[PDB]
Amino acid sequence: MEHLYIVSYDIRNQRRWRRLFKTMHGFGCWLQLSVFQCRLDRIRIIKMEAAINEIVNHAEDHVLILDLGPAENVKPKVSSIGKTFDPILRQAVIV
Amino acid sequence: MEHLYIVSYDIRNQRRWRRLFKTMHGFGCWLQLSVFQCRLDRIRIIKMEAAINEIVNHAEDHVLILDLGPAENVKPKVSSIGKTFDPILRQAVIV
Amino acid sequence: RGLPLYVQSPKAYVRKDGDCLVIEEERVRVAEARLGETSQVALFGNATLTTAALHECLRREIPVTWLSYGGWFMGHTVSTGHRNVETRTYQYQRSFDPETCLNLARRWIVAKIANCRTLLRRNWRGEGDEAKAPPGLLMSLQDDMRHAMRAPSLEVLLGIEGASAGRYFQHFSRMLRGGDGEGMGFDFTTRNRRPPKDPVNALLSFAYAMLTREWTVALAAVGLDPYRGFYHQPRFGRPALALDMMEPFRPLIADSTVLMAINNGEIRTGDFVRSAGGCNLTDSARKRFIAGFERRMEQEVTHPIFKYTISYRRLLEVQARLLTRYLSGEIPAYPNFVT
Amino acid sequence: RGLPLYVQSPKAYVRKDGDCLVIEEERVRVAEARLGETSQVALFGNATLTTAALHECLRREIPVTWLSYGGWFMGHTVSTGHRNVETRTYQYQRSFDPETCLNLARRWIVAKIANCRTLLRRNWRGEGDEAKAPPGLLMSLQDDMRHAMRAPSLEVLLGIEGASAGRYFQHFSRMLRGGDGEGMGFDFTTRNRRPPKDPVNALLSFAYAMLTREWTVALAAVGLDPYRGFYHQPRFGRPALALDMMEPFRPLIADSTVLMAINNGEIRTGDFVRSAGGCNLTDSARKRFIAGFERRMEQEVTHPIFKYTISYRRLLEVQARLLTRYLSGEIPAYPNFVT
Amino acid sequence: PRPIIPADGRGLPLYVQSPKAYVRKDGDCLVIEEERVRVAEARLGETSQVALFGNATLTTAALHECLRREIPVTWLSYGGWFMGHTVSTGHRNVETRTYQYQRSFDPETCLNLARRWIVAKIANCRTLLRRNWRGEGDEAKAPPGLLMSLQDDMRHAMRAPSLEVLLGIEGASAGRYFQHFSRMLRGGDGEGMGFDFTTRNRRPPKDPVNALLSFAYAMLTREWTVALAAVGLDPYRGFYHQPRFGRPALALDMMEPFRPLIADSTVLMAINNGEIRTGDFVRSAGGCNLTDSARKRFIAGFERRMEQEVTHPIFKYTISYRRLLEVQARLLTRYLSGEIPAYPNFVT
Amino acid sequence: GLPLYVQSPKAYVRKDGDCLVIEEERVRVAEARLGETSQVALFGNATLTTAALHECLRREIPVTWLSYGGWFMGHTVSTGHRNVETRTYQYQRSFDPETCLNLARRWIVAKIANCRTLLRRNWRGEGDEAKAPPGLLMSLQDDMRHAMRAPSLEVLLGIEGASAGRYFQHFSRMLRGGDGEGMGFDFTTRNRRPPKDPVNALLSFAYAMLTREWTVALAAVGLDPYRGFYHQPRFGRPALALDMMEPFRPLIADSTVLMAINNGEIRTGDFVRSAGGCNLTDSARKRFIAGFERRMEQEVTHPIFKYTISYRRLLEVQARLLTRYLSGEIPAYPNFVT
DNA sequence: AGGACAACGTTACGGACGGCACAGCCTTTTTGCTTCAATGAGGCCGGGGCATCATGGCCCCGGAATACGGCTCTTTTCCG
DNA sequence: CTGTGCCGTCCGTAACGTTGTCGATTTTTGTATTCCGGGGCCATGATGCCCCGGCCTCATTGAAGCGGCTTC
DNA sequence: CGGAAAAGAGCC
DNA sequence: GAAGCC
Repeated sequence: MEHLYIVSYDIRNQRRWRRLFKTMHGFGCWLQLSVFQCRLDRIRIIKMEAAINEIVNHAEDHVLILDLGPAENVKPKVSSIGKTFDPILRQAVIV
Repeated sequence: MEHLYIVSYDIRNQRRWRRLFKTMHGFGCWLQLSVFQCRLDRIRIIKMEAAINEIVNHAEDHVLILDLGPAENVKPKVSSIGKTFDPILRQAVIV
Repeated sequence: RGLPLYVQSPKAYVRKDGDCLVIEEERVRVAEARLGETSQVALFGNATLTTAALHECLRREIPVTWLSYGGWFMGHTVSTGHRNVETRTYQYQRSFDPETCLNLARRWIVAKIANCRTLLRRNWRGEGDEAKAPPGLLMSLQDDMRHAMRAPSLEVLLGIEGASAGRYFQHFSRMLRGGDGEGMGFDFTTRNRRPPKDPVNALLSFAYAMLTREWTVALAAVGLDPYRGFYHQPRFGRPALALDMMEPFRPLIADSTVLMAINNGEIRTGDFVRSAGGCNLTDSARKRFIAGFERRMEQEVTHPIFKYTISYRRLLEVQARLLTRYLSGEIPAYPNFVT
Repeated sequence: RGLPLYVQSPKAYVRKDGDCLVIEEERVRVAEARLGETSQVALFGNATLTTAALHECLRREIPVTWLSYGGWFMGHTVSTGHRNVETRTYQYQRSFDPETCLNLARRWIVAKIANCRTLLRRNWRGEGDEAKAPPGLLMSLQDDMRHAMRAPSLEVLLGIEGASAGRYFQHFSRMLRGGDGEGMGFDFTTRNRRPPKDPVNALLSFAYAMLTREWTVALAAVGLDPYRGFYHQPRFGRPALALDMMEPFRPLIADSTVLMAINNGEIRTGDFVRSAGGCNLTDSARKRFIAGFERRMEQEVTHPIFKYTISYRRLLEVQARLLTRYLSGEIPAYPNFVT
Repeated sequence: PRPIIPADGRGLPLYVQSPKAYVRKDGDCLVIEEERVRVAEARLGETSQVALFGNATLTTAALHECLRREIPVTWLSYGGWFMGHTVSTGHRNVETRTYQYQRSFDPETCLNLARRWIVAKIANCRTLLRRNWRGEGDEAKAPPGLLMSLQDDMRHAMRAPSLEVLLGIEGASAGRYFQHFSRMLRGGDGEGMGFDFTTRNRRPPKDPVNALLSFAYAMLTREWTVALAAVGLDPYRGFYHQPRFGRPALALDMMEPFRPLIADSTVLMAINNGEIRTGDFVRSAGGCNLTDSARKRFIAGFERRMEQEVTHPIFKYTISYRRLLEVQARLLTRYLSGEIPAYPNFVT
Repeated sequence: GLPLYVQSPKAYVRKDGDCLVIEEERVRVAEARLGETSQVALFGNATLTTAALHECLRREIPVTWLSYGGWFMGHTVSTGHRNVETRTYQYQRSFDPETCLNLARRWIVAKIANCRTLLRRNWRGEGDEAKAPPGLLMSLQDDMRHAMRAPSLEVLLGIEGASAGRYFQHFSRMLRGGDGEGMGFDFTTRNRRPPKDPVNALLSFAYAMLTREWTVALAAVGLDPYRGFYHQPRFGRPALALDMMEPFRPLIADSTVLMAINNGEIRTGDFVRSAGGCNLTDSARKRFIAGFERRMEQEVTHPIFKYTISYRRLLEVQARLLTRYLSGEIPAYPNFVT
């Protein structure tokens, strides 16, 4: 039980930005100039909107999660006119 | 047969920006500081990536479509930590 | 497909913004419709519109019409060709034979007098000995149903249907808001009067005219014209054939909007300025009313013969398609859609 | 009422005062067109014509149309009424009684041949050896005329006009700049093919195609259906009324436009790049051909019944009015305009 | 009896084979930095273990965050010779490892497990034969005169008089089997794939595949040790494998059954997939060694073997080898409590 | 050997030669002398090169990881065959009831002697003499006379219960020499589950800290702190802290809740009776933990031999001596009554 | 990385607005009448899945709820 | 009076060069024992609504067939 | 009323 | 009368 969730955030204050950047980067990889992506299950998405949803103000900050498919059929339901679209791979980081 | 497709574009040049802005705004409504949304069927999404996919360079410009559900169950699979999320309504514009 | 564009504020300034139409009300925009998602365009008389947006709208061939202040509909564009002169010739030559005209009329009466009393008895609000269909009014209105079989000729048709609708007319203010509302009364003698006399005949007049346009657009879509009327002889005030094929849908939709307008309480008497036409509707209810008409025409009901479920606007388009098929002749009888 | 008028200015203003219309231009007053002697009006570019003005105009059913920044006709808006439906039903009933159709068709081919050898006489550019057309040439064309006037049926007019056109095209290479110019070739049989072959063929075909548009707009401004006429019988979306109303004005305008385009020695075949079939006019060549078409309009030729020595669109809607009145009004018949 | 809970597992291990790495905590990711130039980063939700394959520096901020998440760092010498391991004051249960220590001191338990502990390795060595025996002509199947003698060794082991005779039998069927091992790879050893099985058990490997064996074994060891500190057992009290430095005396005893399923079934894809060409090697300096060109490939092969979904015989339900290691540890615990009399063994 | 402590969370440990020389900024600051050493206590963010560590792991020298203050993070166990000998012996003598009871008796006699060690001093409630009633003193001596022969781990429990109630009903007699306003111990609970009193907000906090170092200086050697001889574990009971902390249960977490009010630092104006006994001010907590470190670094001597050290080095060499007693060199467990 | 991180400190890039300020434009040649090719256009359903939605019967953790055994010192009706 | 064309001219996007440096949890724990309770999950119908497709209607252009008279 | 256990304290 | 034109 795991999907791919794209976070489309647009805040307003660097004192909240830097924190949101680093935090939600801790969840998934950089995708687009304001939007990241993650591959998560129920518990970790819950802990996402736990770690997120207080780093930001709820008036001057807009963030938006996007629950896509189960992250293995994500390729059909998204296309990238510019560079490629690459779901993050659950792979042992052998580096 | 209609889904809600969110366009997450972030391109580089205003001479291409203004055109992309106005064009893909002609498809759907402003959503976030760089991302719009639309509610489209097969033919009109085809004409989207027809009208888009040449307004932009394919090296220095990144754009990304997002094929969500059929736009009536879009509410479950997206949440907005800031303002609300509102799928565009197919309604007679009686104004 | 697209969605309707109704322009009712008297001081609207519609100006093109690419494929988004951004209207203006004294230097401020009010709303925007995606031009692809624009189905048709209706303007109330005073609200203006820049010519660039207009002759781009016909460049996108989205039909245009103008209501009057209250919707007289002297303004309606012609797209300079439907490219089906065969259907044009069909319907002209068939109107030039009065047999078809009169028989189509009589099936319109049966279409509005063979299931109309059943649509008012399924939602009647009484207080005593009136809850269900009146026993003395069921057989009384049944006499016209049996007299609507063999229609003699134009002259008598024009009378009884109205007078029989008069029997409906009297009974209009007997379900709405459980008797007459807080200043609402349908004087059944005030129907079909150029000045809107009752506060409700204003609403019914606006509904009838804008549904008249809603039928004209279907006529245009299949190349029919509202110009040549069977028993609605062409009158400068109203589109003739539009009336000729909206008359059965006057109760089911045009009367339905006013019925649901009064009963659901969104119609309040404190919304008028009067003594001009006898009564006149202001904002905050007309904006509510016409959109009220809008919700009814978008929900979906099965076709009795084609057995598939279709939207009322699409239903009207299919009714015109069925007229064309009748011009072909596979259907001796017009499908009149009795509920 | 009177002969129509048209407006151009890209940021002008059309407004109504009491009983007249003034076409203001950025708050600049112009002559007050009296509504008692005016007719349909065109709008070029992003003009400004108020909605109330057209409500008041359509009260009397005076038409209006929408053009490009220049004069590329696209759109129209029309009101309902009784005159409009009368014109449509009169056209379609005259689309059923054939004796009037032949009364117009005989004279139509006859006037085509008459204007054809009139054009031969006028545009004879065989200087040096024959300052005149051969008397046998005009004699045989008048023989074609007397052949075409023999039409008590819906028939041979076709073939006799074909023979007349064939002979005229045989001499229409003589209508060139002085002789059988190489690269200016002309083949009598192969005219009007689905692709063009000669630049001359392309100009003739394009001239007829463009003239048909002014014919159909003249039809559309009045309440006559442009889609119904029998010189090219109505079948699958023809400008059939226009197709039945185009032949004698081929020599008047279209052939004349080709003649003044090719004789005047401005456009060069450098613009006539070789296509697969025929030398189609390039952007500059097409634009100059359009300019020649326009210059074919403004020069003043009147008819004796209506002394309007003004232009040819004042002569291009006069025959539309003549046809409408022959259907309905008091004009005894439809004249030929044989110059 | 009948374990119902396996562990789903959020992350998957991070390995660091580069001996010039450097690992910094950055926010929540775990960036590794190389000569001031980054290479990779692990989302600490996605990290399930950490292994440092050699002298790859670490920064104590990472240890504090990792133990603050309790993800077992496992220091490892170059050849994956399991050397270090981090533990946070014992697993917070006592009943499990007291069962372990208690039964260990019972000598009978050790034998009962050493038998099913050694019979479960032979009875999948031979099926690996009858699965990876690369015959070409008159060889398409392994000789039944051998596939009997391995079975003949199985009946020698299910009747072990002691716990040194049983080790002798293990060694006896680790010489015959490896004599016949060279048949498994590339239809016979190709370009210097010399399985000099005499050099088996030699500390620094003398030969290419032995330098790949003594690595796949020596990292399966770590994998079992991590999976044997999840159920809370103590992977150092060995029933018959006495504690040897670098050898978790019981992780060498619950791997013996998975020595052929997981190690000699990754060597026999690394070699049978062109991941070991004898020029891929540090040809000397350890007898022989391996080059990081193929090291980051072999670790990937081993891990993807560890993420293979197979059925477990008791319930037929399919699970990755990792989760299967932990299910089998669970069975070890709930037999240690005497709950389940025998020990379901996962032979194949 | 002596357990090195990487003290400043700024240092840099390294292996040059056979000594784990530590470094401040590019400066040698201490020589470890690997021949005689033990755990290196790693504090907040003081780092060690991954070459010394791959030596410590080789020689079975556990490497600890404490936060900046001293808060414990997990260990670094070397996978050798020296530590698990110790765990083997601990879980082997664990279920041997004879030596189990023997350890239990030594522990309880140590605790009783240590608690009765609050005579003349601490208890200053003099009036006529702080010198404890010779009835009480001799009753404790008789209690030890009992405890040096108690033939069960349930006779010992009753003995300890009696001889803890008696002297938890004498506390205030050694609090301020009387009642400091607010600091008078209601002769009641030692605050087991919730706090019920000020001192019952200090004599379960201080004990809660004593549990920490007796868990960590036990996992500082190959001793499973969760298998205890005295207290039968119940799935989360550091039963070898509790079998072990007894002679220091009075010695440390009592002489630190005392001097935190004997010297009068802690007053009822530093805690709040919030849904329980009390809950200190964070500043009160900080100064209390301070005094705790005062005691923890308060000096002592002679673990088994004349050797004067802080309470942590003794608090670990005690575990070492325990292991040595477990089938090792020492044949009888030294017990350390001061 | 000698605390190796986190917070902060100012200036690459974008994104949208809005501020003014110019222009200011656009459209193939086919007409002699059937029948259809037939490829585009949806519209009812056959049963081809299927992501959670209930168990749900377990696995247990992991505290808590009593529920007593124990030792000495004191403390309500009662036996002798 | 609607692009549209740069001229601006702010935000709020991320990179990187600076000194912070911070922070540690929490106040028992005496034997046992049977609930109390939700963490939680393979397992199992169950129903959903994602389309698999596919023969039902429309249509719109020219393959395709062909009006009559003069001349070769 | 001097005993004396039984209760309940304390604490384990 | 025959076939191209139209």
